[PDB]
Amino acid sequence: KRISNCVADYSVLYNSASFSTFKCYGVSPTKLNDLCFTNVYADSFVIRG
Amino acid sequence: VYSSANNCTFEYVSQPFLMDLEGKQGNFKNLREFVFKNIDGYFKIYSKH
Ligand SMILES: *[C@@H]1O[C@H](CO)[C@@H](O)[C@H](O)[C@H]1NC(C)=O
Repeated sequence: KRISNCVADYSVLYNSASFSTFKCYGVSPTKLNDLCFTNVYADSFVIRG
Repeated sequence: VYSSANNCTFEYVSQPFLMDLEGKQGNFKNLREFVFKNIDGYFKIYSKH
């Protein structure tokens, strides 16, 4: 799924704690509201623990 | 309008537009002008009824 032409909101993404993994490779997640990107892609699959 | 599609990059809906699907043979009553433009990949629309 491609996400584009929209204003990102990662606030609810890190203000939740139900997730178990919040590792961000390449870019530091501490600065995400200051960064403007061109394209957002989001994959989704289920895998065993 | 087409056969099939594989992947896409952009979409848009905006506000609904209501129009008449009945065709006649009478004289015209409205005039519509459109301008399509591209600099640096910017797709531009200029229109006024
Ligand atoms: C869509 O798929 C084609 C493969 O035919 C690929 O070349 C193209 O880069 C893809 N588009 C996007 C936006 O990933």
